[PDB]
Amino acid sequence: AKVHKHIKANLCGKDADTTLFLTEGDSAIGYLIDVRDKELHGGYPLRGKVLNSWGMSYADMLKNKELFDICAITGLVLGEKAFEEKEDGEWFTFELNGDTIIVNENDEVQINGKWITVGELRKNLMKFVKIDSSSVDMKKYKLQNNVRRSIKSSSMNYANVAIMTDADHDGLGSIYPSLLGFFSNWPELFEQGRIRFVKTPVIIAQVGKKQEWFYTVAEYESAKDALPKHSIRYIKGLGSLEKSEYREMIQNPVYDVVKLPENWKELFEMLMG
Amino acid sequence: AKVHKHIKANLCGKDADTTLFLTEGDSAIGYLIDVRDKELHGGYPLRGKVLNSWGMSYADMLKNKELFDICAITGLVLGEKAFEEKEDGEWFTFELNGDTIIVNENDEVQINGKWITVGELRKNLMKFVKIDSSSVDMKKYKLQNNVRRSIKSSSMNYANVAIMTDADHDGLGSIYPSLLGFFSNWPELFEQGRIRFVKTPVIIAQVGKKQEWFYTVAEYESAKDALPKHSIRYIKGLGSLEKSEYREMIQNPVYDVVKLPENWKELFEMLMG
Amino acid sequence: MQLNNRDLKSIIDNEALAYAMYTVENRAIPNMIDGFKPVQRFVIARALDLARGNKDKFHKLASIAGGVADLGYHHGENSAQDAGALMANTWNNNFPLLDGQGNFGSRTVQKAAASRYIFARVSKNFYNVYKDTEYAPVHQDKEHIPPAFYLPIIPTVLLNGVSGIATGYATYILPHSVSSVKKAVLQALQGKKVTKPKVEFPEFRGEVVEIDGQYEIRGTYKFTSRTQMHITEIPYKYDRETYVSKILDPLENKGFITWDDACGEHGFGFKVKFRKEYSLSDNEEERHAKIMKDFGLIERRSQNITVINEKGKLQVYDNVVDLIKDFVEVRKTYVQKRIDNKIKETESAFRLAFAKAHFIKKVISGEIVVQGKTRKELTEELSKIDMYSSYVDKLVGMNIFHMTSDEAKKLAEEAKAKKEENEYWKTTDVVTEYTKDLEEIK
Amino acid sequence: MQLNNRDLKSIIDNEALAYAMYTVENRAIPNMIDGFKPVQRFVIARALDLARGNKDKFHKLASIAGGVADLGYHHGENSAQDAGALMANTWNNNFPLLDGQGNFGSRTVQKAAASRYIFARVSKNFYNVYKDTEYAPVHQDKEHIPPAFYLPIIPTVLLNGVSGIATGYATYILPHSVSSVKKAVLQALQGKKVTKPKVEFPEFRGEVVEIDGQYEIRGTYKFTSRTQMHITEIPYKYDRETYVSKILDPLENKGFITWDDACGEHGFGFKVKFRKEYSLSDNEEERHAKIMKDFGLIERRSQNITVINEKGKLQVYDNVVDLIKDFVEVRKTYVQKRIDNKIKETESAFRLAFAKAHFIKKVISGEIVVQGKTRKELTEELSKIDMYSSYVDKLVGMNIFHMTSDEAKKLAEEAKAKKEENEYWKTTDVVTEYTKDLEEIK
Repeated sequence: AKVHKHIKANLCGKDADTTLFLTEGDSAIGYLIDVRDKELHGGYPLRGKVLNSWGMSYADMLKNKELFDICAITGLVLGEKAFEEKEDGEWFTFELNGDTIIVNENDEVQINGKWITVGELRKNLMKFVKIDSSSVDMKKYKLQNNVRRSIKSSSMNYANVAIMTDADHDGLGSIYPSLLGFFSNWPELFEQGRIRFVKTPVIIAQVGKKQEWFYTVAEYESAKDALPKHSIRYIKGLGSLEKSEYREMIQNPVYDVVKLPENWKELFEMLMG
Repeated sequence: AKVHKHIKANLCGKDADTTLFLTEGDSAIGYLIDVRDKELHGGYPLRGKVLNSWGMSYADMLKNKELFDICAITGLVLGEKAFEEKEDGEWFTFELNGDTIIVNENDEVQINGKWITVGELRKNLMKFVKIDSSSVDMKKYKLQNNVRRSIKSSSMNYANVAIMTDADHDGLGSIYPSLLGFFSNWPELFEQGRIRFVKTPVIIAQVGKKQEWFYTVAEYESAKDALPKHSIRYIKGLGSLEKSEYREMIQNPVYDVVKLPENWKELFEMLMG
Repeated sequence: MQLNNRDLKSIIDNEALAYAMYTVENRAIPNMIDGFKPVQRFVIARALDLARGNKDKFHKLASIAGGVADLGYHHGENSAQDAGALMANTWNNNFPLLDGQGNFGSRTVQKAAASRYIFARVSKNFYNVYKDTEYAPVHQDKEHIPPAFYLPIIPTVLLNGVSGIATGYATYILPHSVSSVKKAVLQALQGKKVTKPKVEFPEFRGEVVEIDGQYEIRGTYKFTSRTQMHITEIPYKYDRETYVSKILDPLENKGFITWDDACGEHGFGFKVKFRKEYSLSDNEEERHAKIMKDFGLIERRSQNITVINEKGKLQVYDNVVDLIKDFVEVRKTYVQKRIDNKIKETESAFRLAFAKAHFIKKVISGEIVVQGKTRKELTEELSKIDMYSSYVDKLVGMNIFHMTSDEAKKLAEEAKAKKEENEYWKTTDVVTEYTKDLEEIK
Repeated sequence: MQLNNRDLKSIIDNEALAYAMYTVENRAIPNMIDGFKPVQRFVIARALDLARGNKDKFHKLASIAGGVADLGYHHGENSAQDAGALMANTWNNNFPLLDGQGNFGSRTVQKAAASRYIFARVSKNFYNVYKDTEYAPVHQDKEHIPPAFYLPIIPTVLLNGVSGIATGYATYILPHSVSSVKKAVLQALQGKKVTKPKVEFPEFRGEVVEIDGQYEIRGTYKFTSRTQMHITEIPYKYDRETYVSKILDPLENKGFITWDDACGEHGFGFKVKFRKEYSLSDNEEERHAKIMKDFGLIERRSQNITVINEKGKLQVYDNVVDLIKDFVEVRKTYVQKRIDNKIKETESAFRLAFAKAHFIKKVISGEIVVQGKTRKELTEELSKIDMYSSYVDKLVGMNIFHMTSDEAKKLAEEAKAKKEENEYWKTTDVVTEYTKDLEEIK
């Protein structure tokens, strides 16, 4: 059904990219409604602490309003795959930005933030090196964030989920690892590069007209010397960035895509399990 | 039975006067253990807001631990007269400190903080003027705090109840009138003057060696000019007096002895009723 | 053992008259002179306190709300937190007195972020309007460090708009535009017929009309097609959550419309598609009236101007004109206080400066031989002079570089300039000094 | 659109160890050098900040607790309130670092009053012991305004006594007497055999004996008759309520005794009546042992000395002797730092004072004619001299009265005294300047 706090992208479930945001607190949505592209920038506030889903059964996850909303908002149906892979029998390799990329003929490749089919790329007259399937590096292939793995049909209405929380302890011992357990019910999401985390800057300088975004404290000390008359602003939370700064963090984000390894099911017990 | 927070005077229920204190909070009575006379300075802390007792049933009057303790501490039987008046047929008048005092032959008179029987006083050769019972001023007689009205026998173990609370809103919209509602179950107490309120100083000067105790703000402004190099200390609570000052407040106290007029049952409905 | 006879009458009586005193101090009604609720005044005083060192430094709202207890506030930091958040944001205030950094909300979502993430400071609006702070009356309760009320140039209570509910009284003042309020006060200063200030909500692109004494808050709408409509502005009291849930949700449930969300940086916005079930009359006016009714695009608000005057007594004003006429009357004497006080300071400053300039003229040529003496002897040898006597401590306690030629001339000019300044304050009145000050606000 | 590949390993290991750093920031283990838990350190820093202006002004403990949020404290204000209450009172500390006014409790009742009623200030003990605050290491986290640890003369951690429970570690240091700790530190400074400090609980009139490595806290009792006993003291961890409930309540229920409450200003006290049911042995030592056993007058405590050293690493000390040795070894470096910085400051001050005195001497006789010139010209003609090289702004900015004879003599004497002080700092070492400072504490 219709969800109230479901500021919704126009191209939701229209065979187009989406960037649905899961921001903590309804206040952080304050900019989002004003800084969306109105096409693919869906959002859903969530205030509180999401319950651990690793000991509580599938049929009762619809009971929780926050948990039910995410499935309703994303169109996910519990117990079934979120996508459907299209089979293939070809493999190719190419160099992109000085890095070797392993791709398949039915995969999607992202260039300059835009995803292009491999069939269209091969018509652009740039070098593809065909390799045998037995020589394909599965570990390297599954760790590429510029490659999308042969999606045929999808039940998703929202293509991607962009988790975005704070940096302080309201972000550390909080929502951030909790939804990853909830999203672990579809392991295909993380390998597909769909569950994403937006990196909120921690320290921002005030040099001249523009500003410099320092995502870690380590990046600050190493670059403090080369900062002419820098002013420091500790962003210990989402509700500390001005409207213009939040707009830049949305239109030109730095994404922390989470990829689940073969060890994935063990760690969810070591924390929160 | 024995009450835990019942630091108890030695002469409790020994046909002697007592000064049982009802101080708010177990912290504020921390001095009291150290500044008692060990003979008549019983005390009982109570933290919270005493439930309204006007219109309140007797069934859960004894169920409430704070309310049941007061009856147990005082040895009172609910629904029964605390005292037993000794009958008399004589009346006398005399001057004390420039004030005419109406007393009975069986009454007790307080001089210099000590209560003496009228029969013993009449042997001390001070002038007593006998008057007829019809010419006795009942209103003036009942309003005298230096006269005790012919007690024959008492079921009380603690003679007096000296209520002591803070001066700020932690007492105003609090315990201050609430216990008077409970103690109203024995109207003979207030006319006798057993229920007392110890006046906590509000502003204390720091002139020279000693200090000046100003119980009201109005008294402060009227005497501020005659204060040589006064230092002000807003005592907005019991937990703001040093150990020495609390000792003076106990050994040499001033009591707001509340008295119960014919309007008394009407006001208990106007507030808290 | 002073046993008193206070009776029960005063016990109940003193239980009251202090709860009322506990309520008279926390009355939600805004003071007429400054426009501050009691919770609002302490935040401003705390924000001013933190800004003494660095005026443009932003302080955490938790620090601002956490310092009001020291100033005298009783209701904790939770109440002072909301007042700080509602001051800084420009969506709620036409004339924001606090410049805020962080998430203070918007029209779409009126919830501010957590107070420990957002920052606040006193804005440039405050210093432009809230003048003569040193002459503000001292609060009757000595614990209340903030004054009884600040002394703004214009009646701020009419600018940001105030709403509140108290025991037996309610206050609701529509936010009036800053430009019109400044014009109204200037006319009241000269005693002219004061025009009714125009009500203008902050960040409002809609239409406001005054009908029969009621202010009808009208939103604007434009049609994109015969069955497609695009709302461009909506009444003030709706946010995106209340508008969609209360209005758009049931109509979508009723099946009349299939609305589309178009809220963006340019305020509100809603693209609505009309179904066949909904009936649209061919008359333009009837469609205009019907649309503004079911969609809740028209709102009627009635002002209830209850404000506390300069004497602490609750007052009810029939219209904003009477408040402004009374406001300038109260503000005039405080300007007269400035005129009287500035005369004393300038006169005192001139004599100190004129005598200070005369140390040089005596020293440089031949007169005062500081060159070898006793310090106590030096003061006595010049304290005999009547002009030098009154400021002997300052006049000697002076820098060495005052003895050079260029600084000597600068001292003489400064003393001469002070006389012109002192004469300027002597030959000026409230009208001149309240119109000159009523020219820097924007 | 920078898409990263942080996997789940890095995300989970950054979610973890973040809680580890957060709990390391606030760890109940007291720092060895200063003896402060992090909450206590923040409270002390806030109290110093408040008392910067007026040293003897008492501040409300609510203000102290609310100010720690600005300094960097994360766990709210209740912990700061508790730390201030436990640090101010004299019943819990031999060396209270916060002089307190109000109800901070006593041995009979250990509950302090509400923080909004009680006042606190830094005591003369803190200024007597906690020296060289300016040289304390800066905290690694720039948000933590208070330094990493203060630099007390003596190991305060041994004085007031610290107890705390951490994840995997437990700290329990018995309060040692100030005089014995001072003697031990003096012996460790000179490298002598350090005597084990004597443990002495505050306001304790009982007996403490060291048996087989365990400290037996023994109370004192005296018999008033054959069946009447008067307890004079009880073990430290009892207050009146818990001692009564856990000892005299069940024995009264058992019918052995009918105790009488006699606690007053002179610490604790209990008059106890012995019934016929209770059996008392005729032998003195057997009766004494039985009384100390059943009444709980003998308590055994073991010290778990786990403290954070100067490098932020948790350290366990077998005995207080090694802790004192390490503390003196660390404090020697900071004393040397003070020596070096004082040498530099005294050299600079002497140079400035000599320049001032010589400028005055040149002025008074015939040399430097300030009597008519240009300010920048005067600066150039008196800065061309190599000795007045970088002191032109202070040297020209002197006062007029300095040109008198008495002030000239005062300046010359001050310069000579500064030379003597610089020589004294140059010709002194850690041992001398530490033994001198270890002579003012009491």
